[PDB]
Amino acid sequence: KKRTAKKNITPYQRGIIRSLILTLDCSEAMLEKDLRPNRHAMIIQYAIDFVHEFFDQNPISQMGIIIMRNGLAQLVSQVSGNPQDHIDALKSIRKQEPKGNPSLQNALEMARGLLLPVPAHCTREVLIVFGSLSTTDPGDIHQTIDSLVSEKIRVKVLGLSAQVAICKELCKATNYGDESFYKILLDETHLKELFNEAVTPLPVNKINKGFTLVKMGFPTRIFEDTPTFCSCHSKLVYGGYFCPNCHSKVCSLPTVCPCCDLMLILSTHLARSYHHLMPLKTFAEVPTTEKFRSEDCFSCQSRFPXXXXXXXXXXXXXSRYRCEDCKQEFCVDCDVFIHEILHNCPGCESK
Amino acid sequence: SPSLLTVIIEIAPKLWTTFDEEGNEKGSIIKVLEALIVFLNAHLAFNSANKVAVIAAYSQGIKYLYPESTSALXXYRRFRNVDETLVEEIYKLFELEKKQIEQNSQRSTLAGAMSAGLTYVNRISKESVTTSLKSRLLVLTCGSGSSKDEIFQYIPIMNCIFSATKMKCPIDVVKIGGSKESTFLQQTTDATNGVYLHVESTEGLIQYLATAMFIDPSLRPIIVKPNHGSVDFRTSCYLTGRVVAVGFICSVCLCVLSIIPPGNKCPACDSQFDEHVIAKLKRK
Amino acid sequence: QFLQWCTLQPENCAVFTSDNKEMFQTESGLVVSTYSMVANTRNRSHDSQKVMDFLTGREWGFIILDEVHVVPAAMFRRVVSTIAAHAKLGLTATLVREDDKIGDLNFLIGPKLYEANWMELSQKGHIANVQCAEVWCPMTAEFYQEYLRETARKRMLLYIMNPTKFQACQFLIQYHERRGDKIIVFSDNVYALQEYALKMGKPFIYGSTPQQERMNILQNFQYNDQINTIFLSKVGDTSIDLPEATCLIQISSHYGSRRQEAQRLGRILRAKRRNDEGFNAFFYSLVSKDTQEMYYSTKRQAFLVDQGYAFKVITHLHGMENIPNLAYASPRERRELLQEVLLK
Amino acid sequence: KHSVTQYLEEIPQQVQNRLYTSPATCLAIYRILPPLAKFFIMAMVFNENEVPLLDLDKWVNSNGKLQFQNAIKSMKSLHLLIPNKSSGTLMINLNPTFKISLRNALTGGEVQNSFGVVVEENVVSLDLLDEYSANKWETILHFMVGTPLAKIPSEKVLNLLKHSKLMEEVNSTGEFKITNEGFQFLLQEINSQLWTLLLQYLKMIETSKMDLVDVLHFIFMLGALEVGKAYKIDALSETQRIMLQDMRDYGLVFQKHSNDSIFYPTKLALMLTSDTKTIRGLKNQDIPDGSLIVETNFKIYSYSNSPLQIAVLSLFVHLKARFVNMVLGQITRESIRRALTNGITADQIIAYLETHAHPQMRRLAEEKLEKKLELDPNCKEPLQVLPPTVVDQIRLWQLELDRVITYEGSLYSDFETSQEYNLLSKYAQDIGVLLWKDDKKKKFFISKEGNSQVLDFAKR
Amino acid sequence: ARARKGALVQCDPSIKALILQIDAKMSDIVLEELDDTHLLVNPSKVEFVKHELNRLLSKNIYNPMD
DNA sequence: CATCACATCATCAATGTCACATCATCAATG
DNA sequence: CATTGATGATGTGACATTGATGATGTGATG
Ligand SMILES: [Zn+2]
Ligand SMILES: [Zn+2]
Ligand SMILES: [Zn+2]
Ligand SMILES: [Zn+2]
Ligand SMILES: [Zn+2]
Repeated sequence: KKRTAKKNITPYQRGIIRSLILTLDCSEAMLEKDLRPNRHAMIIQYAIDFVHEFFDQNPISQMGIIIMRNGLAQLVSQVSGNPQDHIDALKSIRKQEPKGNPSLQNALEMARGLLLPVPAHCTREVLIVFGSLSTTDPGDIHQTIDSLVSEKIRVKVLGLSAQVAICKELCKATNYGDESFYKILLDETHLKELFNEAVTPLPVNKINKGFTLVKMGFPTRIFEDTPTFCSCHSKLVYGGYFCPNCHSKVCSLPTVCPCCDLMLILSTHLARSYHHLMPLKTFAEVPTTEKFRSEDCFSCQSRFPXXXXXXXXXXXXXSRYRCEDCKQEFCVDCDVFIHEILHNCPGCESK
Repeated sequence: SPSLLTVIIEIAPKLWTTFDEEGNEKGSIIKVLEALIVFLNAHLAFNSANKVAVIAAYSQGIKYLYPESTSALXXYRRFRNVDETLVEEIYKLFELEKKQIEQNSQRSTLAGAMSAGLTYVNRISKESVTTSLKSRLLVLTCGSGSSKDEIFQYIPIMNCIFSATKMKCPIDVVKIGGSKESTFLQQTTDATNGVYLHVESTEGLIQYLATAMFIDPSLRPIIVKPNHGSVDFRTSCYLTGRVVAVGFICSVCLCVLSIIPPGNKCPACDSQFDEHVIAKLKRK
Repeated sequence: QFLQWCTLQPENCAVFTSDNKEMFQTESGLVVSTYSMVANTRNRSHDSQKVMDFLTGREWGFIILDEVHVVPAAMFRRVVSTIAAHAKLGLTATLVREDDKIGDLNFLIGPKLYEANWMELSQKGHIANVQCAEVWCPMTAEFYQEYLRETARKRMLLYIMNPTKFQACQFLIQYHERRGDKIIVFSDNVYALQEYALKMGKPFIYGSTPQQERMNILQNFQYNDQINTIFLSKVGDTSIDLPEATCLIQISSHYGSRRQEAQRLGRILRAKRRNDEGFNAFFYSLVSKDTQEMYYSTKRQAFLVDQGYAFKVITHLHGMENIPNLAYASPRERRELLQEVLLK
Repeated sequence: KHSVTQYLEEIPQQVQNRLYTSPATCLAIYRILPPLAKFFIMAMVFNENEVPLLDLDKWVNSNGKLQFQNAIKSMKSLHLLIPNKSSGTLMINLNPTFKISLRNALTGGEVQNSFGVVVEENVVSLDLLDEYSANKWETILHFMVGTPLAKIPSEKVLNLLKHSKLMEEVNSTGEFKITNEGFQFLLQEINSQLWTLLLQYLKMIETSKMDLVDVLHFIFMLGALEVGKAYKIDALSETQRIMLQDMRDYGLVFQKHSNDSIFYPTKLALMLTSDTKTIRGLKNQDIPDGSLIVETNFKIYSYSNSPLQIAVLSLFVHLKARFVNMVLGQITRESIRRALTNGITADQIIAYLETHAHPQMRRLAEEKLEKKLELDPNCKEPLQVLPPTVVDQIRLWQLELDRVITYEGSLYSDFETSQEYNLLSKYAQDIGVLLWKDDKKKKFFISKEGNSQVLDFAKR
Repeated sequence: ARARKGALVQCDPSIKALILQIDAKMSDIVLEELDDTHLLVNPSKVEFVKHELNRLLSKNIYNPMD
């Protein structure tokens, strides 16, 4: 009894530096009484959740946020590399209330205008969030879809309890034909999982486009405390970072340089990407009576696995989900937490 | 606020062989075991029955040292039993040492032990929802050479970094070795908030133990005691090997390179780069 | 108040139930009625008794009743005995009543089908965002010497008269004019109420009124923001086209009985379609603190929360004395006010 | 609270070092310490050189020097150190008896009293004689609080309770109702009541056959580990042995009968120090055995029960008849006016219902706690954590019932200047000895803490 | 140490005044007064103080529940 | 112990007590 | 200044109340 991705294709190249733009709909549709508080406020909630999720897991990417109201679409965040701007924007939104209906075309076009200064290595994806049953366009739709996917921008949309095959067709266009991006839901657990997978870099079978280098340098922490002075907010900065060549002071941020305009991280972010470079073979649940390994966990120490024949119960799940390339165990919580947080296969890292 | 002490003390009779080899053969790491045993008793006293654990790395593996893996199937009366259990464990592991053990000298299983420690810690912390431990770890290394900078294990070392950071876990370090600053572990403790202990051998470490590695469990309002600066001019160009400062970073490969690039197919990933883009790079 | 917006034409239902002398017996259509000669045994006309016998003569296939509870059933039992009908209908007002005799009029008419549910009609769109309150108007020693002077209910207004109560209510008035909210004020008194009504001086509502001006203040209450305070006398009950509540102030606190207050509130918090405020319906009970009516206000909030609506107290008035028209704020002017209420 | 640490410090210096004689006592008294102090102790135990204060002054960064002074003033209070104006500095050094005993305990000291028990075949299972200990402890709870039969045959135990005037009824006529001390006994659950009565036992035997440090060593050995074998046989002085025999009579000794054995370490003394999950013919039903119903309805809704706990509930409430899983009871203004007749402040009871009867209000406190702490500034208004309408009507009732509010302590005098009055007034805004005061009167009616710390500063 | 043993009762000055009324009545068992918000009392009479407190205050109030 | 006799308790029913209910009277309306 | 009408006025119905007087319990007793 398993519902598992049979082939976890990940050993290649996914979209890393993603210029992500969630779009929001704040219309009378988001009011309606089908979700527990509402669609609307719950969406604000899970959107904040995604802000943290994304900027954690994609801590080298950028973001701007746009909402839609009253047959009009409204940006709420300039392209920002500080999460809290998005966070407090979302706060300022939640208290504002939805009205009217989404002018989908205007949102698409605003986004189109936004992601233009993004270079090649910076990749372009928008993120619809939809709960309405209709749009309001002022401009020819498939016209703008043509422009969009002609400028190489796949989009992931998350509609609510319906289907709108224009969304599927537009996505299939944006996603080079192949479609998986019109994920809509039927439950709130379902909703958050949708988010969590929206976080990860997204490959399908990549169009072999330009692989361009990216150049940068690294700043250095400061020593003097009283010497408070800033050039990125022009405020007091009691100690921080120092552009490798431009040698300006920068308050703590992974941002691009504000003087000679070059990117500045340390190394950690590369390491997160590597954790998204070679994920591991899935821990296979060892065959029930043919496993007969040592009776505990390896990664943790979990002596439970069976009761040795209780006719039904023990003969159920001889749960020893152990790795593939290392074949070294790890209990169910160990499998979940390894594959979840620290993929870090020690048994496979061990040798 | 009960806390977990996860001490990671490597025991390589290679690293221990260096341990004796450096300086005189006047005192083995037995002293280190003793100071650690006393310190563990101390930390156990510190809180009202706050759990702890220790693991160590063989030349060819690792084993839970405190936990007493399922094998059946004085002072407080309990410091005795914990330490004595531990002593039986470590000596019995010293049976697990021979020529075949004298063979498995390819890698350094520090990182895997570190991860597994994190895993068991999390196994408690997620298992212990009630009585949430505010836990942290310690690293110990009888430091040596013959492999100037083992780079293979560096990546999952970073992975453990983030594992602890998200897991909100202090991680302090005590390397006992030659005059070499383990920049891996250096920046590890640096970001992940530990304290750097690059020491000499024969000093009775007890003082450094009781002083520098009692901060975190609940406190952290005290001036940390790091070593000198922790520069983030990180690992070198994969080709050149000389520590690089201004990035020339390849691609989705993220091979970090010097002014070298072969014009194509970076010397870590078989992936070309536009030679005109190479002209754009060498436009400097 | 309703039936002409509704689907009837007035020409047929003759209201000389006992009321007029009207078209008995010529109603081609139905009859709307009461219990006041049907049997209120003062039938002095006989057109009265004639509408009785006429109700007997034609077999009324259906009967629609309203709140017969206060009426002794005995009269209605006699009248339904007279009608020779074969069905009826009883619209109840209270749950256990006085016509609940060995014959509950339930088995007389028929089973219970539906029951009232406030928690279901004041938290969505009908009567949503309902919040109650009991301000403790700051005591002053004159009220306490009145407490000291006498133990008689004469003390009722003697604590009700509190000028600080007028100040709290005046902040509420300036506030809901500021909020665009609607303010209901209940006060069974006459004198101190008209003193405050002069003290505030908007087109205001009082007892004893001829009423086209009450129409004026109902609209210009549901239609005008310059005038945003009406004072509801006990003349309001019963019955009126009860105002919906955006800010209900209640001053008189005896209003016996408890269910009298119940019907009063379930009428005053009428179906109100304004949602601008997080709590669109404020109930206020201005009770002078450290007084005789402390127990009654506590009982009031007890019964309040006995039946569902949100309750609170904000005794910390924002600029309680920054409010304009600080009339009789002086303990001393409070004393003169109590003199006059002794005289009233 | 009398704060057993304060009683520890209360004894003069020479007897404190009389008790550092046991390294087991050294560690036990170390364990009550502030972690500030605990850590600073551990720092000092082994750098064999006394130390000036400024080092520990620079130990604390910003806010937290408050607990720094907590540590130093408390350690001064029990004089575990000796302050030293040697070079005009504060040459801090412990009581070398304290430090040396603890140090020996760190590496196998000579405190055989720390291990006076013997590892023998202890037949005591967890339930083994245990449920007997719980039965006797519940018996004292019922008898003191008033059982259907107040079956306390502890004429010694009853004498210990009465000699301090703990439980108040017409004692000459035999009445022992929950007095102010008895109401507080209704309040101090385990650590509270267990410690109040440990100090009651202290008071009952404090002059004759005292052996004060020896009795304390017995107390700490009891709080330390299951004495097991040879404890009562060997590891005790005859006076400490009599104290342990009384403790067994007081339940605190979990040994068998017949007056010949090793020390049976009942969980009572373990918990007395441990202060953790407090559950102690052949039956026992937890964890949810504790029963109650306390929500914003101002009413009891109980399914589980503990007839001791049901007695506690009946104290502050009315009752009419006992039933299957509930008893007839609704909490009202009158219901707590009852306790207020005993004066019993419904200020213990708030956090008590936040302590007690949650064993049947688990979903209640999980719905109304809501983990509204990270969400406390996010969504500003706390979500009935804890229920403040309940506290509001309770508190309000107290205010109402506070018409003739009374104060404790006494009216202090001989205030002359606003320098030390500004000083003592702010320091009473600081240690919280002040309820109301005024320099203008040079008057206030409070406890003697302000007085204590000003009396100590002025004299020594 | 310096103090005077007592039972410090505090209330609004009106309530203090009424208390002292009933006290003057009950042979005035307030040991001293500090101000309009403070009085000094002896717990060998304050409970009977509450007795007549309730007596006269109810004789005035009588709480009709009406 | 069976008997009668005073002795408090029960029950119809007047008393009054108020409350609706048509009729009278100033006074606007046209 | 006729008229009609809104609103007080005082007639009258209906039931709470209190009380006078029988009822039956019980003591005294021959
Ligand atoms: Zn800046
Ligand atoms: Zn720059
Ligand atoms: Zn495991
Ligand atoms: Zn593996
Ligand atoms: Zn590469």
